[PDB]
Amino acid sequence: ARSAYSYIRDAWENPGDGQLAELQWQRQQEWRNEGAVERIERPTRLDKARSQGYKAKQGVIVARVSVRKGSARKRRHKAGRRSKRQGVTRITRRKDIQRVAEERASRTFPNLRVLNSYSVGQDGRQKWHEVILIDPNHPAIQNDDDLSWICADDQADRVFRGLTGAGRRNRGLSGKGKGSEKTRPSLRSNGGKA
Amino acid sequence: TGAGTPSQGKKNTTTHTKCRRCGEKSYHTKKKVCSSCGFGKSAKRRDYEWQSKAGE
Amino acid sequence: MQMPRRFNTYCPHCNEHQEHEVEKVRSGRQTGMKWIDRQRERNSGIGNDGKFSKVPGGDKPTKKTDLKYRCGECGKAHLREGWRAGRLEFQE
Amino acid sequence: GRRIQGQRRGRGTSTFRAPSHRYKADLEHRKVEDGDVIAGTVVDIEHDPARSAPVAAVEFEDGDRRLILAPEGVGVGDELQVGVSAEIAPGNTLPLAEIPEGVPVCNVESSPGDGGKFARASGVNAQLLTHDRNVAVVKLPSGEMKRLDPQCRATIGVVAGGGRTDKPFVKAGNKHHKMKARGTKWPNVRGVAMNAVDHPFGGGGRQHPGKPKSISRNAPPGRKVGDIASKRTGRGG
RNA sequence: AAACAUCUCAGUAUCGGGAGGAACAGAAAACGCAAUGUGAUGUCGUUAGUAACCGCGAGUGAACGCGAUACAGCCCAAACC
RNA sequence: ACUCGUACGGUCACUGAAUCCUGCCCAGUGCAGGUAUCUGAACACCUCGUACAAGAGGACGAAGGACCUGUCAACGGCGGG
RNA sequence: GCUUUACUGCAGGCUGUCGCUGAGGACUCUCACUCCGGGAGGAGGACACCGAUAGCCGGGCA
Ligand SMILES: [Cl-]
Ligand SMILES: [Cl-]
Ligand SMILES: [Cl-]
Ligand SMILES: [Cl-]
Ligand SMILES: [K+]
Ligand SMILES: [Mg+2]
Ligand SMILES: [Mg+2]
Ligand SMILES: [Mg+2]
Ligand SMILES: [Mg+2]
Ligand SMILES: [Mg+2]
Ligand SMILES: [Mg+2]
Ligand SMILES: [Mg+2]
Ligand SMILES: [Mg+2]
Ligand SMILES: [Mg+2]
Ligand SMILES: [Mg+2]
Ligand SMILES: [Mg+2]
Ligand SMILES: [Mg+2]
Ligand SMILES: [Mg+2]
Ligand SMILES: [Mg+2]
Ligand SMILES: [Mg+2]
Ligand code: NA
Ligand code: NA
Ligand code: NA
Ligand code: NA
Ligand code: NA
Ligand code: NA
Ligand code: NA
Ligand code: NA
Ligand code: NA
Ligand code: NA
Ligand code: NA
Repeated sequence: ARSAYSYIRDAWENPGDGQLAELQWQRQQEWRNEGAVERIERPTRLDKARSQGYKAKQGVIVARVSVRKGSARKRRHKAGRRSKRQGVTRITRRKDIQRVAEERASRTFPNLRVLNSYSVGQDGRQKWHEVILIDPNHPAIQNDDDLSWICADDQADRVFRGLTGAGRRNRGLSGKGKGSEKTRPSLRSNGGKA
Repeated sequence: TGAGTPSQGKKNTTTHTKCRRCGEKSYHTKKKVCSSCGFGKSAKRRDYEWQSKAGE
Repeated sequence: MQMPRRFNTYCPHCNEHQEHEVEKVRSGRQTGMKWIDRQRERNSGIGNDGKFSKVPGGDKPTKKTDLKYRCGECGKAHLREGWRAGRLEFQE
Repeated sequence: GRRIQGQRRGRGTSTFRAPSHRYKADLEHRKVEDGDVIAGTVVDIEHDPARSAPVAAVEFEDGDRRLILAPEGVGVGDELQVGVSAEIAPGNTLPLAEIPEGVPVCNVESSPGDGGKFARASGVNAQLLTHDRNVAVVKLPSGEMKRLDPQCRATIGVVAGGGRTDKPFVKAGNKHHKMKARGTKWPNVRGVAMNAVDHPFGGGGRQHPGKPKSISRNAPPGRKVGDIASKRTGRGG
C-alpha cells in the first residue's frame, strides 16, 4: 500500500488546503523572524528530501533559505543608453530564486557541497526553499556508495557552476530534443543564446 | 594664485607608501589601501582584464 | 459626381452583359489573429519597437472610387479600378 | 542636467548633516513602571544648542539625572512630578486624561510611550479642549484639532523662551552663527540666479522663472521646486 | 543600417563568483529522411547561407540526416523486508 | 539625511535694509478644490464564438479630462477703434 | 551642453485590479501583517507595506 511518505507528498500538492495550510500560516510566522540561512534538524518535506538524495546520516545537512520576492533590483543606466536597454522595473534576472537560495546556502557552509533543493512555501514578500548539503570530507559519505561521487574534486563549488539539478533546469537543459540546440553542452559554448 | 607653479609649494602631504603586500609605493596611508595590488581592500590581488589589450 | 444604382455592364463571372448594382465597399472587421497582429505583441518590448511605433500617415486631397459591382442573376461581385471623386452619390 | 541642491541634501553628506556630536541630549519624558511616585528637583537651567530654547536639569529620587524640556516658570530648587497621580502644577508631566480641560500644555506625546512630539519649540503651547474615555482633542500651535489617545503623557504649561522670533537678526553675521549650529545649508542662492543646467528656474537673459511657479504634487524630485501644490498664492482676495 | 528609435556592433568589450588538467554535456517523457526506420554526449566534415527571423531594410541564421573521431554504462526514490 | 529636530518648526520658492506704497485682469497657462452628466484601462461578471483557445460584443468604471469654482507677493497681461 | 506644448522612451506620482489575505455597495471583528512599548500591553487591521498588471501625468533623466 501507500507509504507514510506518500501522505506528506500528497499534502504538499495543495499547500493552501487542509492541515498543511493551517501549518504554513503558523510556521511562516516563526519563519519570518528567523535569519536568512538557518540550519534545521529535519526536512519539512521528508519524501521530496529522500527523493532528492536525503539520508539520515552523518554529514548530511539540511537548511531553509529565505529570499526577498521580486523583479530585477536593477539600477538605472547613468550614461547614454538607447530606449531598449533603459529598463529597471520590468526586466528580471536569468537566474531563478531557487538557485539564488542554493548559493547563499553553499556559501554559508563553505566546506559542504550542494546535493539538491526544494520549495517549502512563500508569502507576499519572500520565498522559502530547503537545501540538502553534504560534507565530502566525512568518511561516512566517502564510504557511502550512494553519495560517494560528491567528494570528487571536480564537484567542488558545483552549485556555483550551475551543476545542480535546479541549475541544469535553469540552463534549459531538460529536453534532449528540440529547443536544446542553443543550450547543449553549455551556454558559453553556444554564445549565450538561451 | 595659479593652480600651477605656485600651488606646487603646498604639496608636502604623504599618501602612497610602500605596500607591504605587493611591494609598490601605492599604499595610501590615509586609506590604508593599495592602488596597485589592492591589499587592504581585497584578499585577492587586484587585477583587471584591461591592463592589456582585448585579444591578449 | 452622380452615378446610377443599376446599369447593364459586363461581368467576368457568367461571361455576359447583365444588370449591375453599385455599392460602396464597407470596411470588414479585423480578427486580431493575423501574422502582423502576433508580431506586434512579439517584437514589442522595452523602449522603441521600430515600425509598431509608427502612427497613421496622412490624407490626399481626393480619394479614388472604392466600389463593388454585384450582378443580378448569379449574385457575384467584381472590383473595378478607381477614379479620384470627392463625393459619389447614387441615383436610386 | 546636474542634480538640484534639494537632492544633494538627501545623501546626508557633512555639509547637510546636523552637528550631533556637539548636541547635549534627546529630551524625552520619564518611563515610570507606575505609581506616579517619581519626583525630582530642578538643579539648573541650561541652553540647548539644538532648539535655541532653555532646558532644565533634574535629579530624581532613585539617583536618575536627566535634562528635561523646561517650560516657563520653572526655577532652581523647584519640584516636579511624573505619573498618573501627579499634581497639576506647571511642568509636571502626566497623561492627558488626568489633565483638566482648558489648560495650556506642551511636549505632547503622539502615541503613549514615545516621550513627546508636539509643542516643543520656543514659547509655544497646545490646548486641551475635550475629554472622553476614548478620545482627547488637543489644539496644536498650528491650530489643528489633534485627536489623541487620553493615555498620552504631556507636560503642563507653555514652552520657555517665548518671544525669540520677535526681535530681528539685524545682520548676516548673526544668522550665519545660528545656522552653523544646525544641519542646514546656508546661505541660499535663488534658483533663478543659477544656470540653466543647475535648476529649473535657471538660465535666461534675465532673472525670471520660465515656468509658472506653482507645481503638481505628483512631480518627480528634481523638478519639485517653488510653490508646491499651492492651494493658492498671494494675499489678494 | 550611408540620418535614425526595432534591428546591427553583440551576448562582443568590461565586471561578479567558481572548477579541472582539461572543463561542460551524457544514457531519451529523443529523433519524425513517417518508418518493417535510427538509438547517450561532445567534437570534425557536410547538410547550408538551406529552413527560419528581419523598419522583410541592413543584415541574423540552426536541426534531423549522412560521412568520421571516440565509445560504455550505470545508481537511487518507492512498493516488499 | 533632515532629527539629540516638533509649527516662535523645517522644508520650497520668489523679492532683497529702513521709509511711502505695492492699482486693475482668473480669458489662456499653472497649481488646488468640486463635479449631475459626458469621456475613461485592465481583472472579475454577461452574450457570442471555439467540444478548449484565439477573436466579436455587453455591463460596471478608478485616477485623469470635459464642466464649475478658487487662486497673480503664480506664469504672466494692462491695446486698437 | 542646454531647452521645449520636437520623435520615442524611462524613473517617479496618482489610480483600478491580482497575490500576500483571515472571521460574520455599505458594515462588524481578529489571526495574519504594521507601528509604539522594557514588558504586560497599546494603536491600526485584512487596510498599509511588498511582488504583478493596467490607465493618466511625466525634460527629473535618456
Ligand atoms: Cl556547491
Ligand atoms: Cl465610395
Ligand atoms: Cl532661521
Ligand atoms: Cl537515422
Ligand atoms: K543603438
Ligand atoms: Mg517600450
Ligand atoms: Mg528626539
Ligand atoms: Mg521670517
Ligand atoms: Mg549645517
Ligand atoms: Mg538669495
Ligand atoms: Mg549667471
Ligand atoms: Mg532643466
Ligand atoms: Mg530680477
Ligand atoms: Mg523675477
Ligand atoms: Mg563544451
Ligand atoms: Mg532601411
Ligand atoms: Mg544575435
Ligand atoms: Mg531535427
Ligand atoms: Mg520601530
Ligand atoms: Mg534631452
Ligand atoms: Na560550498
Ligand atoms: Na532564448
Ligand atoms: Na519570440
Ligand atoms: Na529662467
Ligand atoms: Na552610417
Ligand atoms: Na548624426
Ligand atoms: Na539518407
Ligand atoms: Na527588425
Ligand atoms: Na487667466
Ligand atoms: Na486660471
Ligand atoms: Na557642450
